[PDB]
Amino acid sequence: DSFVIRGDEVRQIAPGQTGNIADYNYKLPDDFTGCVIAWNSNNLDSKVG
Amino acid sequence: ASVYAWNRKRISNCVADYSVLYNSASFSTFKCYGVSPTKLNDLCFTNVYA
Repeated sequence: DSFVIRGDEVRQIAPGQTGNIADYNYKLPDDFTGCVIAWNSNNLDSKVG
Repeated sequence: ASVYAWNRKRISNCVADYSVLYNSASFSTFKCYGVSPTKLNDLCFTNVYA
């Protein structure tokens, strides 16, 4: 699975989490198996303005 | 106040929505002990003190 979010909301990407990303965008199951990988993409996904 | 003289507000005779608070960009840290923040909207208390 792949997507972009703000670095502050990365804490929501875990099994059994809550908050608007975990609630309304991307819900992991409580018994998830796998890895969550994230990196800062400010040099790639940000644009002036 | 200066922390040696810390303020207290007693909370009673009222309701609130807590769920927006730990979602809010207004706060740099949120924590709980003996309760889950997720559960607060289901609860009631004899008092709260802020």
